[PDB]
Amino acid sequence: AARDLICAQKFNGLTVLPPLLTDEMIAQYTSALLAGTITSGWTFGAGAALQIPFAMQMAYRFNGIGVTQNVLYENQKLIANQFNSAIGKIQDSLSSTASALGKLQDVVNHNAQALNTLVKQLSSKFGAISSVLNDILSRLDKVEAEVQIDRLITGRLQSLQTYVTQQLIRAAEIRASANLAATKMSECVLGQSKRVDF
Amino acid sequence: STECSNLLLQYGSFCTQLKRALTGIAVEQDKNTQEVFAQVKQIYKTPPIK
Amino acid sequence: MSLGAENSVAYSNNSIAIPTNFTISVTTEILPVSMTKTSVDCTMYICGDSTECSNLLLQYGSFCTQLKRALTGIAVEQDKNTQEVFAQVKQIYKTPPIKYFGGFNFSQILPDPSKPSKRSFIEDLLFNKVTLADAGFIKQYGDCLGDIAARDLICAQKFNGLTVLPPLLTDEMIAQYTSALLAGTITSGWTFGAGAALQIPFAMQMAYRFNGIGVTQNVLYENQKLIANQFNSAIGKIQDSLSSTASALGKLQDVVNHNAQALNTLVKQLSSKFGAISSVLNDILSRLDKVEAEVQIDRLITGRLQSLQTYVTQQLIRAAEIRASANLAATKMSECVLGQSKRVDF
Amino acid sequence: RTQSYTNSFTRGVYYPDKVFRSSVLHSTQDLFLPFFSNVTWFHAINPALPFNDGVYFASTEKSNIIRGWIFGTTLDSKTQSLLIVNNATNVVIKVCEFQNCTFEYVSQPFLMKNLREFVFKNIDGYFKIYSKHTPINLERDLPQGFSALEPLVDLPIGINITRFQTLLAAAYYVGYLQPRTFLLKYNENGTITDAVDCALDPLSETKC
Amino acid sequence: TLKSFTVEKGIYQTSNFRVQPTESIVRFPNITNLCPFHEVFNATTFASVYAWNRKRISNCVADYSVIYNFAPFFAFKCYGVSPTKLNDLCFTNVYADSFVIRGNEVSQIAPGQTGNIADYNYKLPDDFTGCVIAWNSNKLDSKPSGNYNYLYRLFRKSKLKPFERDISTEIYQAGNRPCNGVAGPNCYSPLQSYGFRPTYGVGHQPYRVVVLSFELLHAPATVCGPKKSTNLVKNKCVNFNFNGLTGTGVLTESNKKFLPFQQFGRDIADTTDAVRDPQTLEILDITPCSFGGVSVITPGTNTSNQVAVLYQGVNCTEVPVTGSNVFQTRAGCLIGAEYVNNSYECDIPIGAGICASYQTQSQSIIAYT
Ligand SMILES: *[C@@H]1O[C@H](CO)[C@@H](O[C@@H]2O[C@H](CO)[C@@H](O)[C@H](O)[C@H]2NC(C)=O)[C@H](O)[C@H]1NC(C)=O
Ligand SMILES: *[C@@H]1O[C@H](CO)[C@@H](O[C@@H]2O[C@H](CO)[C@@H](O)[C@H](O)[C@H]2NC(C)=O)[C@H](O)[C@H]1NC(C)=O
Ligand SMILES: *[C@@H]1O[C@H](CO)[C@@H](O)[C@H](O)[C@H]1NC(C)=O
Ligand SMILES: *[C@@H]1O[C@H](CO)[C@@H](O)[C@H](O)[C@H]1NC(C)=O
Ligand SMILES: *[C@@H]1O[C@H](CO)[C@@H](O)[C@H](O)[C@H]1NC(C)=O
Ligand SMILES: *[C@@H]1O[C@H](CO)[C@@H](O)[C@H](O)[C@H]1NC(C)=O
Ligand SMILES: *[C@@H]1O[C@H](CO)[C@@H](O)[C@H](O)[C@H]1NC(C)=O
Ligand SMILES: *[C@@H]1O[C@H](CO)[C@@H](O)[C@H](O)[C@H]1NC(C)=O
Ligand SMILES: *[C@@H]1O[C@H](CO)[C@@H](O)[C@H](O)[C@H]1NC(C)=O
Repeated sequence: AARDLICAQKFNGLTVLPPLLTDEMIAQYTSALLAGTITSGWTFGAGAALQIPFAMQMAYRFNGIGVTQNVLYENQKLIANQFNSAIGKIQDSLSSTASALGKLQDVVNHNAQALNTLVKQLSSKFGAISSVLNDILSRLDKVEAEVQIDRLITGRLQSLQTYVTQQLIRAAEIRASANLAATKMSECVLGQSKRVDF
Repeated sequence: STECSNLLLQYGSFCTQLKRALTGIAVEQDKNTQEVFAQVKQIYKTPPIK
Repeated sequence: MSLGAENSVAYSNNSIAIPTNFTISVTTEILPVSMTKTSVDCTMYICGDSTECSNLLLQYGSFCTQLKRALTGIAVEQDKNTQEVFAQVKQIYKTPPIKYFGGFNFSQILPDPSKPSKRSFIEDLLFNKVTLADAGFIKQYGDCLGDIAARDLICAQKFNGLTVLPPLLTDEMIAQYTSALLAGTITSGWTFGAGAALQIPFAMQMAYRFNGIGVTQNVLYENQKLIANQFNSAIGKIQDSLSSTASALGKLQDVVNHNAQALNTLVKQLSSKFGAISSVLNDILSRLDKVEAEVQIDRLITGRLQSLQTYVTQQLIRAAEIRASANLAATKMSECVLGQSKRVDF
Repeated sequence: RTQSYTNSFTRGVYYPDKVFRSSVLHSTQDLFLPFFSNVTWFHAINPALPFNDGVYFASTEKSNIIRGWIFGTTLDSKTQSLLIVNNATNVVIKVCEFQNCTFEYVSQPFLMKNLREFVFKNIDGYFKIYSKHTPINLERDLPQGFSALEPLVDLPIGINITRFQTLLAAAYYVGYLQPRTFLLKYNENGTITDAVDCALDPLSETKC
Repeated sequence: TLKSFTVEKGIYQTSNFRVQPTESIVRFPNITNLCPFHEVFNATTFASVYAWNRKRISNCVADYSVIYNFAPFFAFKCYGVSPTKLNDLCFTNVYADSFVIRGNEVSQIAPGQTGNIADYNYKLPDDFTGCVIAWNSNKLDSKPSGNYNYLYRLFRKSKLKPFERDISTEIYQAGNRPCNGVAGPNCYSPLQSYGFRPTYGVGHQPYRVVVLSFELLHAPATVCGPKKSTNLVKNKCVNFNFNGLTGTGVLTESNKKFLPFQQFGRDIADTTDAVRDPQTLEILDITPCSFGGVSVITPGTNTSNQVAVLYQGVNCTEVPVTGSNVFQTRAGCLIGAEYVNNSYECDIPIGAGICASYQTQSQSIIAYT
């Protein structure tokens, strides 16, 4: 008996298409990038992957940022302990605090709310005598029924145009964020960045 | 509703360009996901030593 | 679908892999910069020489003033995008008549004075591979005045009040900017983007680039002929790819086709009744008396105004997208061409 | 009268209106004939044939056995009947509404290895006749190609027709018309050269 | 246009120029016959609504404005056209249907209604165009003993199609027993007779209804009203009236291969591209008259009051809708600014490589590359 909002969204003609890439394939791409950036340095982003020990790769990163590599090679255990403690700290922070993923939560909530408003818009009269179309067809004659039908069509068409325009603007914003994320994946993960606060 | 469809046919080609815009958005989202994640040419694997 | 070929790099704590040879790869990156500039006449589009329709349209306020202002802003923004992308050099440098650059062969990317337009081989292939229409540029009303049975779509687009403006910078001026940038880069390196151009031999400039990427210059100086041969073969491979494949310029093809489809839809929206009894304004004014005719003309005016507002909104969104792409192209020009970039996959 | 069944092979389109269009793809919903339909072949060496919203008629007999047609609900009396009997000396479209005459009409042009492709339509009391002659080689079955039909005669009858009968050794193809949407291609000279049936297969649905 | 008193330096598109029509031409077929509306609106009696007569009218000079002098009716109730605009445009064929009903059912003569007359006697289509005339006839078709000459059908198996009759009189099968031509239980006659009396109320009085059904211009025009023709003119921007089709344009010869059954030629956006002349069988083209856009190029109003005019998209051997300077550009052409063989920075952009500026060395507006 409990009718969900998704049931009314499907029954009123608003469906949702699944993405082409599933979460298993996204996780496989992420695992491939992690395995490359752990076992091969940055060279996989500039041709074939060339294997290298991780201590020497940290030495190359230290020499890139401007610290002589003896500082790394004399403090390897301390640097490993600090990295492990930072990984455990960010794991515990994601375990405890739930207010960090608000951007993705807003991405979900906007596309839920727009479809909810589009379904809720169907219950309006728009200056006609009844919001139900079959009530007007059952009650009135042809010409006056066509007048009320024309009012309802104009109102629902304006609502659909407003929804499409809002979706286009949100698509532009999401595309800009995805371009920034692609640039960050190209420059942070596949190499070493000299840009401040990037 | 056949009568509503018959009065909807006289309003032009609004719904065709609405469908075109929604299809463009749906293609663009998967293009964004592809161009963010699929940047490595091969699939690497960590050796069993850890 | 397949994500790619599976690999497993042999990693140990005392093994390394070091390259012993190299390859020189030339790749092609295509970015849109500007699109078609349009102007729309409201009275000609909606009414078309009808005083009753004009008097009914005058009661709707100032929709068309802000529509014309938005289209004028887009048309100015296209020229601003083209100027920002290309006009980055202060003096028009030209190549010296000697054409030796240490074995490197730039004869087939530099312009030649034989053609009436100073456009190179690859520039002519790119200008021919994109099926850019004439778009009503050279006196479209004079072209449409002829007694030809093949009625063009541009004829109806012009007759319905939709005009396509020509750009401020012509293709000859764009090619002159491209030639100046190419000659400055070849003859002076990165020094022409940070002041006056300082001449330097091209082998030593390539040694500076090798020292920038982290390879000692004796590697170039002991492999100069091999590197020149690889570069020439790569440029020939680019010409063969651009001669054979025609699907590489899909971005510019989409830039043309979206404007063509938008103008075609705006023309085809004039044949709809919009709830009235006829789609012909003179037929309505001839069949009906004043009050009922005013009712039908008001319905047609509302429908055509909705179509025009939809076209202007989609043009604004596409103009924002094209402006973002033009800013990316300008940044890519200023970083890749005028200098050397350490940014990975940039 | 022996009855065989054969295939239409994308034949029997017509100009839907008396306007001119050049190099424009145009979509029309009208009483058309579906492509690759089950057209019915009759050989006469005889009940009343059913009528259902227009009939397509084809024949190959050049010595004019098929003279005219008789329409109506019943055969002779007790209802409203039609009589479009024609002969070969002068071409007459003499129409009788005796069953008490209420509609008479006579006019010349109805008839001019030949296909006389006719289409008869009855919409809202208006009776429309489409006619086109076509040369043929290999006269068995039906040819492959496109040959549009043109408007000939309109009449204001204002009855029902639910049965029709040809007036007579002879062989003729009878096809049935349905309300259908077509996508017609106008040429540079205004000639219908190609058409797509919008509800035939998903490829033609994608084309439409 | 800018709604201000001070205009800064730049280019502004202002309005649209358009060449005006000079004369007007009206083309009508040469018809001299007068079809008799008089014999339709003057009769000794009208037929019953189950057996309504239908008169087809063509080849006429249809004078509608005299119709008010034949019958005493209030409203000339039209559904598709205007009652006062019938003398200008013209049709293909006219149909006149005359019958007599009672005053309760005169509202039923309308497109798309359900009742007794509109279901079983006289059904009008949903896309009906034409006019309906109704007038009282209590002094002509009413008798004190009872006028029973008018009958109507109230029993049928199915509803009537638009514009059709059913005059067959067979006994209605209202149950399961066969009637066999004998009335009685569950077997009623389909025709019931009117019982008109002069002492009834105003709603039961007999009314005479004449319906004029019109056909739109898709065929060659056979009936057209009293409008005088005008001699044909060509190669000038003229207002044309072709068989009620009013437009503004210039006429030329057309090499289009029109079929003999085709009268009009259509565009993509539903515009009459070509027309066949009604008097002589000739095909003519329609081209819209010359138009474009006008842009004003000016410096600031604090500097000078001199402007230049750019006409967009037109060749300018045809300027008429200082004044001695005309320079041909790609974006139209320029009037009021002189072209020099120099090169400076772009002050005011115009078009494909051409800019304009204000110069001192007398001060004037110059156009350069
Ligand atoms: C590095 O690669 C280049 C080209 O990939 C090699 O040059 C080739 O050498 C062979 C034999 O010496 C010739 O047959 C080819 O024609 C050369 N190719 C070109 C394009 O010139 C070069 O030998 C390689 N270097 C090393 C040390 O192996
Ligand atoms: C530099 O490049 C040009 C252009 O590719 C080369 O000219 C070609 O030479 C081959 C062999 O002689 C001819 O078959 C082609 O027809 C030429 N093309 C053109 C456009 O001239 C040139 O050989 C190259 N090398 C130099 C100048 O040393
Ligand atoms: C180095 O690698 C070998 C082989 O996997 C392993 O046995 C050894 O323990 C590694 N060295 C250290 C310090 O873990
Ligand atoms: C037409 O229908 C008959 C029905 O028996 C069938 O046998 C015949 O194959 C059909 N013709 C076709 C599908 O071409
Ligand atoms: C013709 O008359 C028959 C009576 O048997 C009826 O069923 C049919 O509906 C009538 N035709 C139309 C088009 O209504
Ligand atoms: C149109 O007709 C002309 C002559 O009647 C002919 O030359 C031309 O080829 C035709 N166009 C076609 C068949 O597309
Ligand atoms: C009408 O005019 C045409 C052309 O002048 C002429 O051929 C025709 O005979 C005229 N009709 C009448 C009835 O005079
Ligand atoms: C109606 O027309 C007839 C035609 O002969 C005429 O005799 C009669 O007088 C007319 N009726 C009136 C009231 O004038
Ligand atoms: C149109 O303009 C061009 C360019 O000035 C000119 O050569 C041509 O003669 C013009 N056409 C006319 C005047 O018909």
